[PDB]
Amino acid sequence: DIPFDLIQERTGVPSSRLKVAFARGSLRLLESAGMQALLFKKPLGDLEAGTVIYLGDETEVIRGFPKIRRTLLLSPTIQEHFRDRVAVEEKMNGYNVRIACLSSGETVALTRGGHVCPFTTRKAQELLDLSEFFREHPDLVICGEMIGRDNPYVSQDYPEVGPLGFRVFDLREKNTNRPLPVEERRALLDSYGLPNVRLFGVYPIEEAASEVADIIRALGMAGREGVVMKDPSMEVPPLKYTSSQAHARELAYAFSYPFDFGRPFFFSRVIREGFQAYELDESDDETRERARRLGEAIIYPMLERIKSISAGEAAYEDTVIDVEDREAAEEFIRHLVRLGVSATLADYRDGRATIRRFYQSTTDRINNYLKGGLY
Amino acid sequence: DIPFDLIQERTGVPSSRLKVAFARGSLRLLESAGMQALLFKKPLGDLEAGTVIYLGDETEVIRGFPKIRRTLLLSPTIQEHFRDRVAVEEKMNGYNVRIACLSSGETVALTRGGHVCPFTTRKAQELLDLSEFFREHPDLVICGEMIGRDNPYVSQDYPEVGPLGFRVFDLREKNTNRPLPVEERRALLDSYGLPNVRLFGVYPIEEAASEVADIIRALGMAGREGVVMKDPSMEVPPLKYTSSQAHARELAYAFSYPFDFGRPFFFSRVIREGFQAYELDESDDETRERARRLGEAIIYPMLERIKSISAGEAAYEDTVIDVEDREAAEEFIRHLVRLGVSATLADYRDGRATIRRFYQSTTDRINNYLKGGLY
Ligand SMILES: [Mg+2]
Ligand SMILES: [Mg+2]
Repeated sequence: DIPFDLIQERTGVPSSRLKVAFARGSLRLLESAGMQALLFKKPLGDLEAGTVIYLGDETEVIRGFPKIRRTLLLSPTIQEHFRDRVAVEEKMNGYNVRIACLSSGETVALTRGGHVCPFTTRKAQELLDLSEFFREHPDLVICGEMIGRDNPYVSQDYPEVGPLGFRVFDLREKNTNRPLPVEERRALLDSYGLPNVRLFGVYPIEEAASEVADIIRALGMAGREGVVMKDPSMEVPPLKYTSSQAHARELAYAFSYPFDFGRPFFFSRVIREGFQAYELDESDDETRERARRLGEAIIYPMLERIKSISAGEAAYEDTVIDVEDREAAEEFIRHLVRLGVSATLADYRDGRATIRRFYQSTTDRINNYLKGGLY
Repeated sequence: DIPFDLIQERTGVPSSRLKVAFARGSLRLLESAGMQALLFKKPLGDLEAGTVIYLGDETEVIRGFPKIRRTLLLSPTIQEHFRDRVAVEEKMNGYNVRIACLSSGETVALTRGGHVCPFTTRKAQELLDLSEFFREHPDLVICGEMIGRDNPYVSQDYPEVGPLGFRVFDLREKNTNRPLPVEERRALLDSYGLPNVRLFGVYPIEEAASEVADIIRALGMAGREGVVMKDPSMEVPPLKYTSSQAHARELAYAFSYPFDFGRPFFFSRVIREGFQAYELDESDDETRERARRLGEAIIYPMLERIKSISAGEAAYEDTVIDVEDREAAEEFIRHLVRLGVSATLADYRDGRATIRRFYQSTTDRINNYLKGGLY
């Protein structure tokens, strides 16, 4: 049975609360070299969502990666939130991964919710040389973004990393979740040959907003996602800020499968565009480009989707990935399915699996309308 | 004390459900003017929202005006829904009004929620010659749209009525809400000199969709809202279908006050544009213009509004109405306030009242962000 009291001492969450939690968002699972793990789907006390506790020779709390706050404006918000200096890292468009070495010496890659992903743990070890780092720092958790075209979760091609890559943006302690300061983190990771996310600079607080404005303009025309701004000593939480092109990219994806996104969502992205227009557009022409960009990002993917379904095609997206074998592919599919993803293996050859994700809500509703169903 | 058994008799809603709704709402008021009356805020069995029961010498149920289903497509939806023929009336963009002569001999104009609007009651009597009609038809309710640029509730310029006018789109029986057949209704109104909404035609179903498609193209290029489609004998309920220019107008208004509407207002309207692009756009030039209209309708009001609040202005909306005197104006404000509207008389000159609506939600949230508050 579950050692609630032990968990209570390691988490600061009273055993009573943890039994309340078990009614719903606290799940026991068998995970890693035959070990028993408690996964927190919801925050609870200081424990972030996706926190996972491994019940090994010793008990290890792999804390959830904390939510990062968003700002819609650079000024006065940056000066209002930070103090003295701001570190500005690239926000990579991928999926969040925590890599930890457990007490058993087994290495684990956790998705945001706390599940071990068979695809990700394998690509982590294939792509990263982790052995020396974990021998010297076993109680540090490597927090990074898994990115690439051949990414089964969020596919964006970052040609300077290859078809699939990884970039580290945090080192956090087991149990406490305490982050290393920015510059020390980057240097440490360098000395062990691990890859850091791009850092644009560390700027004096009075110059930071205008520096980010330039950076964002640059990222925008390259189609990169945006920026994460950080207190160099991590005593003040980070802020994220994204580019107009990132918003159009998300909105176009969303209006390609309009009924699979929990309605807004949508309003959230458009509001970003309003405040950004207010702050960053330096001519009417620029605002009219922004308008056009937004209109087409919404209309055309929708139009094509409806056209496509009209012609008999179900809504789906394919991603081709590396797998160990067809069995590994299938195991990954099961993992996606239990996450609530409608997925199947659509093709397989060698170690290349075509993962097909279905968007049935969009297929159903657009079909029903096409057949005379009423709004 | 409320005669629930009598209301059950006259509405078919069980006593129990009435008492329970009264325990929430379902609300009790005095109107016209030593009459006690019952206002149904929500639907309840066959009774529509905005139903009002007048407890006078006769017990009269002024039924709420029914919701009208919307369609996103002309084909095959019209012929899946209707039977044999389709009457196609212009959809007017104003506000919905029910005019009834009560058993007491008093004439009353109800807005959609069931409230007597003192402004509207006076304007209807000035605009319309009702007395011969109601003397011969005391139990018919006149259902229409009050339209025009100088509107107290929703303003759009309709040249054919001047600053403000009225168009009848339904005659419905007290108590039963039974509507007269379309063509009979139209002739009846003509013979008493009452003004009908435009009726473009009555078409066989096989031709109805391409006919509407042309009407809509005409209404769009003319800035009109759209169309309400109807079974001539009203055996099947009506469908409403709106133009692209209507959607732009709606979105532009909404995004002038983004945090007071929705979140959609946005998703609902945008989706209309997708299907309409698919069915009606003849060329990619048309879809391109559609996307431009959409994006501008979104970005520009939002930008203008952020600018305006950034410069110290609160978010508000002014409309000018022709009133009898300052007293009439001041009466209309009191009415708005007791419905929970944040309104004031911003100005009065020579029979013209400037009615100012405040939107604190938009003001406060845009202000929060502007002062460096976090999303
Ligand atoms: Mg992301
Ligand atoms: Mg309307």
